Order: sequence, then C-alpha cells, then structure tokens
Amino acid sequence: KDNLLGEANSFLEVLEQVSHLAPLDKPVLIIGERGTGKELIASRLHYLSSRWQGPFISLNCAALNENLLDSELFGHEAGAFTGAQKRHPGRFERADGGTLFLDELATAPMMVQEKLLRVIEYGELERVGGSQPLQVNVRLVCATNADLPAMVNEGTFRADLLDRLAFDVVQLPPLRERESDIMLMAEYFAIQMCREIKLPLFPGFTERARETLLNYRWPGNIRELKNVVERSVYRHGTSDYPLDDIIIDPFKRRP
DNA sequence: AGACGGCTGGCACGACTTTTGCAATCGCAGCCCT
Ligand SMILES: Nc1ncnc2c1ncn2[C@@H]1O[C@H](COP(=O)(O)OP(=O)(O)O)[C@@H](O)[C@H]1O
Ligand SMILES: [Mg+2]
Repeated sequence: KDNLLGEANSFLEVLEQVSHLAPLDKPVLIIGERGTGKELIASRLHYLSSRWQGPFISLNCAALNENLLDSELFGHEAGAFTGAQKRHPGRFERADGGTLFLDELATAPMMVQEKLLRVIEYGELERVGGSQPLQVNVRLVCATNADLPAMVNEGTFRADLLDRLAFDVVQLPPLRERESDIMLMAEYFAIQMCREIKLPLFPGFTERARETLLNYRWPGNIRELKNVVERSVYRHGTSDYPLDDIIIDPFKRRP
C-alpha cells in the first residue's frame, strides 16, 4: 500500500483489523495519539476497502463554524439559493461512495453534534424541509486523540449519539509503550533525512541517544518521534559521528 | 456730475431627483458534433 511507520505485533494486528474493517462499510472508530497519522492509515485501508478507487473526505472538525452541513457538506447546488441564485457544490453530497473521514471529531459543538446524530440516524441529515431525507454512501470515518469516555460522562456530546456514530471503536496503543519501533523509526527517518538534509550519511543514534530514548517517556510518541527527528536534525554532529546527544528539547536553556 | 441703489443676473456651489440600465439559471436529454 504505502510506506508505513510501525510494523510491531500491535501495529501488525492493527493492519489486520484494518483489513477486516475494510469490507466493513459500517462506521467505526480508530483512536490514537495525534502526531501519528491514523488518518493516513485509514486512507490506505480505504484504498484496500470497499472504495478501492473512490472519493475521500478530509473534514477537519473545527474548519466549519456557523456553517451547517447545508452550508458546506450539503451545499447550495440548486437554483434559488441565498443571495443571487447559482450552483454550489456540497461535500457530504459530493463524495458518495468514497471515504468520509472526520478529523479531530472529538473537537465538536453540541449543535453540529445534534446535526450529525440525525445524519447517522437517517443515513444523512438531508436539507430544507423535514419531508426530505438523504443518505451518504461514502466510507464514514472519524478520529481524534481525546478519550470521549469522560466527555459524554460530562455530556460534551450525546452519549447515545456517540454509541451510534460508529460500530467498532479501536484505540492505537502508545508508541512509547512499544518503544521498539523507536529504532526502526530512527533508522527510517535517518535515511529519509539524509535524503532530505543532504547529509553525507546518517550519523546513527550513538549509545547516549539510545539510553535517553530508553529512559524517555516519549509523551508525543510518533509526534515525539518526528520531534526527535527534527531534534537530531539540529543535533547532527557529523554524518560519521554517531549521534549520542541526538535529542534537542526547545524548552531547555543550555548553559 | 460722479457717486449711491437696487436691479439684475451670472456665478457659484451643495441637496432632491431621477431615468436608466441592468435577465438570468433551470432541464433533461437528445441531437448533433466527435
Ligand atoms: N506509518 C507511518 N508512515 C509514515 N508516516 C507516518 C506514519 N504514521 C504517522 N506518520 C506521520 O505522522 C503524521 C500524522 O499526520 P495526520 O494523520 O494528519 O495527524 P492528525 O490525524 O492528528 O491530523 C503524518 O504527516 C505522517 O507523515
Ligand atoms: Mg489531520
């Protein structure tokens, strides 16, 4: 499919579950830490999914405000629209039969929440008069980094609607918990950045870098992975000289 | 007897008017161009 970061037993099982869900057009949930890219994984699995070649929706959550699905997802394609009349494309109508991914869906308001709840209850929220229904055939996807478990417990979203929006919630475990893909990512990023930073060679994570990583809590995980990647890009040293002090923390004050 | 008067209107600038000067996107689908 695509070049992938992480082939661990957990990562491999994730790939297997992705294959299982790929036929499953029923909406599901892939949970994980941000700065990893589970959305890209969803895109690859969608290429493997029912829509082997189909549409795709990015749909960052807080990209629409005071803009209903009717404003953007449904659109104003027909005549007699607001202002002077013309054609206007709509997302949720545009990408039927493809992929419908919701980015940072945990970042959500109550009103859009009530909208999407009915959209799920009816297949799509539809437009205008209450006599008009709709359904969307795109592969519905969504993800964020928040444990909604308490958000619904706090009522930030409708708990029943939360239950409705998916059919199988899956959570990506911490890469820091893995801490084995540490070396694999280090090497892959070393090659990629040697191609990028145009270095003579990859310095290689010397003993101190490995020890620090072993001690590192790595809160950002894949986010912290790219963070350490940039950090070592700062701490290049020499292409020959293996990087023992590879990490570079911006917050710290040297000397 | 040359200067006032008041007429006159030209000279000018803002305030009410006011004609005109603007036509389309839909709707399939079929027929025509490819
Ligand atoms: N398996 C992977 N292979 C290559 N790159 C990855 C992998 N997982 C994560 N990444 C990197 O992490 C980033 C995650 O981006 P994105 O999915 O947009 O985050 P979010 O879903 O929080 O917006 C991507 O830019 C990608 O380069
Ligand atoms: Mg994103």
